[PDB]
Amino acid sequence: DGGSFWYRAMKALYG
Amino acid sequence: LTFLTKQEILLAHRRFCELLPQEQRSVESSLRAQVPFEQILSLPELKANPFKERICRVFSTSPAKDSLSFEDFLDLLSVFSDTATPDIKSHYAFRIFDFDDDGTLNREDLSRLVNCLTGTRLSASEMKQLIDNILEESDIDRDGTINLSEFQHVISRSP
Ligand SMILES: [Ca+2]
Ligand SMILES: [Ca+2]
Repeated sequence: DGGSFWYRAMKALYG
Repeated sequence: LTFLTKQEILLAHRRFCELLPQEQRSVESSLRAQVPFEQILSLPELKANPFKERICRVFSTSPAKDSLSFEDFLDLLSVFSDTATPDIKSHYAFRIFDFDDDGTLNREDLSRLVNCLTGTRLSASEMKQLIDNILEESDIDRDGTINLSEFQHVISRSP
């Protein structure tokens, strides 16, 4: 689920 | 293109100077100093980040790219701050996720990205299906790789 993956990846990086 | 508040700069200098040997803590000396990655990685604001090794390398402007100066430390903070524009944040996320630094995200970059995130590790079949799903939604030109514009576009569509 591409979009859901990128949200979690960006949150892991910037959150 | 990047912004810093006075408070961020002043607080960052205090945190950076704590990583230096006592003799290099004056303003003049601290601005010439290079802190090895080992000391940077120990910072509470970075220690829990799954991409901390890549973050250090992307922001280092040191001769052997193995340390951060105060200037590199501020560059890092300006990108990770709440003031950073979505375009700045996705531009640097692309550089961090480009594990081989060649300008495109390929299948090996995506597998390394997944392994950073999970640390329970995915089976070979689960990894294959996840990479296929990421590429289906991100690789518009169907060349098998994600370039910067494809990446910025898919990030701008975030749930
Ligand atoms: Ca690459
Ligand atoms: Ca492509």
